[PDB]
Amino acid sequence: PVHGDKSVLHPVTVSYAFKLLIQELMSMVISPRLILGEKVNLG
Amino acid sequence: SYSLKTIEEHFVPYSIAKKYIKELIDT
Amino acid sequence: IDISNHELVPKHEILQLEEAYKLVKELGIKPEQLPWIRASDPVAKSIGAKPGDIIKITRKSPFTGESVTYRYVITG
Amino acid sequence: TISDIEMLLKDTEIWDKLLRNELSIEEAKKMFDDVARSYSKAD
Amino acid sequence: TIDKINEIFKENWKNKLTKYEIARIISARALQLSMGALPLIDTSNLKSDDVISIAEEELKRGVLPITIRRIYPNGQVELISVRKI
Amino acid sequence: VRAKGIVRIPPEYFGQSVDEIAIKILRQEYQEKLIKDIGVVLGIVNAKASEEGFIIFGDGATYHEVEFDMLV
Amino acid sequence: KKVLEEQGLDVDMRHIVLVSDIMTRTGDIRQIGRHGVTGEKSSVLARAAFEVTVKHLLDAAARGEREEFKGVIENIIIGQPIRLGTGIVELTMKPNMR
Ligand SMILES: [Zn+2]
Repeated sequence: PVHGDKSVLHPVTVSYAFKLLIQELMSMVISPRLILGEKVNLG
Repeated sequence: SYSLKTIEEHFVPYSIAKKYIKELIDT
Repeated sequence: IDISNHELVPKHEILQLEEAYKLVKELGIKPEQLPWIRASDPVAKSIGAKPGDIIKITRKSPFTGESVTYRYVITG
Repeated sequence: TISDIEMLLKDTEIWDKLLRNELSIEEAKKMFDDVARSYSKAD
Repeated sequence: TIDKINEIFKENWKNKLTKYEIARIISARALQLSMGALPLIDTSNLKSDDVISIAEEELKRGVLPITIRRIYPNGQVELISVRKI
Repeated sequence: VRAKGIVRIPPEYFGQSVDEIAIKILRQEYQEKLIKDIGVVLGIVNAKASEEGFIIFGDGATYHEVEFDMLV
Repeated sequence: KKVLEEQGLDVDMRHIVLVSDIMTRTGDIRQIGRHGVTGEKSSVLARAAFEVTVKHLLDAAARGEREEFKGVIENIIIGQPIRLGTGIVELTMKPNMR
């Protein structure tokens, strides 16, 4: 929505209630920025 | 699941690219 | 007045820096991650505990008899 | 009260320095005693 | 050398396997068998066709190759094998 | 170019040699177009994967670290 | 222990010891509830979920605080597995020699 097409997007499986909470906080002036991380343990 | 990290990268040999693709076709 | 003789008060001791170093290395923790006791507490003031030190406290417990716990001395 | 917070800062910095084995136990003990004497004199 | 009880705990759990690790091994093996992994034990002569039961019997026998790496809080890592050759 | 990455060996490819399965998976995923950066080449030569592989919650497949040859 | 004893029912002393230890972890007797150990979880989502309030979320947004997600309550909220019990154990398998 912000970056247009230039950025890469990763899929994350979450509860839809959490997405609703994120969007309701975004309807406020709160700006939650979800930080992604490797699904594997990496190491 | 797919984390790519390139280390000590070497240039692609144009002369040996034919040999590499022939080896790949053999495999 | 002296309060260390009270039955509720366990045995408080101030351990040397080498023992604290060995303890924090074996536990694998930063010193502040231990449960901490204020330097103004009367039990710590009685033994003259200073901030940054680690206090070894032996409590009477029915399972092992004497239990050794470590507290961290903080500032106020 | 700033003295207490600054003493806590100095003590945690000395402890982190000790955990990195910058200097031996005895010098760190001198540093602890020196900072305690210096900033308990003010109080 | 944190305390005597800590040493007893550490030497006790070296050669044994906790129920959480057993449950994790069984669940992982059952998930593997469901997707199509070939069982190591003999398929026949088993009263239960359930994948969970097959994984449990494999764990009891010890055929499945799984190594549990437990990370101690001080950085030490211990590898425990289930092969039991 | 030397690249090390994690390869997902599915449960059905269990019992076969790890190297061939890993190179098959890498070839299937990286046969062409490579990735966005460091070239778009289709070349790949071989790989060697460690025997031990992680198992993650909700997945029965095994994740191995493998170093491989590309033709960037 | 006395309160549990007068009712005549039995509760192990280890649980009481753990509760008393977690009450006095910070050097003073700290309330178990929203002003105390529950008040400082080092997390925002768990704090906002314990008692239904918006003030904590707005305070975290203003301070720019970030949630590390190292706990249990907020991991369930989003969906990632917790690190208790089966979470603590991680497995390694070599399928070649099967
Ligand atoms: Zn963006």
